[PDB]
Formats: sequence, C-alpha cells, structure tokens
Amino acid sequence: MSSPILGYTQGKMNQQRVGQDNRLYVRAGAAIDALGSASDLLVGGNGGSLSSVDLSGVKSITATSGDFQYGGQQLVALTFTYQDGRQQTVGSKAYVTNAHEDRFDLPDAAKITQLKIWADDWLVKGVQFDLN
Ligand SMILES: CO[C@H]1O[C@H](CO)[C@@H](O)[C@H](O)[C@@H]1O
Repeated sequence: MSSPILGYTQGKMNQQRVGQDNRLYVRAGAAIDALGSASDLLVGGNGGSLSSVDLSGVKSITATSGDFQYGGQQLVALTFTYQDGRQQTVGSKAYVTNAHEDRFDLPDAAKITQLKIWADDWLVKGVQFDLN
C-alpha cells in the first residue's frame, strides 16, 4: 500500500522507516530543503529551518509544486490535514508561480510506515509514503 509520488522523481532516492515517535522531520523555507525520520537523518540540501510534523491522525497529504521563485520546477510544499480538521504545512506556497496541487487522501486504517524521498544536493524533489 503506497501513495502516489508527490512531486518529482528526480535526484537520488533514499528510503526511511518512520520513527517510534511518528514524526516527520523537515528543514524548509521557501521550499523543502530536506526530509527524514529523525533530525539527524535528513535527506536533501543544507538549507531551511528545522521543524517536525506529527504523522498521527493524518487523513490526507497535499503536495504543492510549480515554478520556483529561485529557479526550476520544485516541490515547494507538503500540507498535512488531520482527522480533526487541523492543517500543518512544511515548505511554502508563497514562492511559487503557475502552481498545481497533487492531493493524496489516505485510506481508512492506514498508518504511514515508510518514507521514500527523492532529492538532490539542494532541495527535495519528491516524496512517497508507504502504509502499514
Ligand atoms: C529562500 O531561502 C529560504 O528558503 C530556502 C528553501 O528553498 C532555504 O534554502 C533557505 O535556507 C531559506 O530558508
């Protein structure tokens, strides 16, 4: 049980098992610089600011891509919406033009167990989430 690949399958792919705390760790700013199962296990570039996302209660994940203000077509944002209606976003939608949104709605009784991250030396290009 896997999600579609949100964003682009460019760069090298790293795969990570989700930690016991069930949080997704990020470095981000105008886009998503890095992702990982832990703050020390970020894959991607060396930019952005560190933040975390609780993976518990996730109903849907929404990717925002498009023409990046600082060059190229990039994955600039991932927005997590929870069963309680709350929404947390990592990355940004403020530095993109001609943007499109790929939304992935999780099936009932699906837990995120694996992370697949496509990135280069700068930014994260794409992500895929494997379930139970
Ligand atoms: C525009 O700069 C900001 O956003 C990018 C992300 O793409 C980071 O590299 C950088 O550290 C800043 O946070």
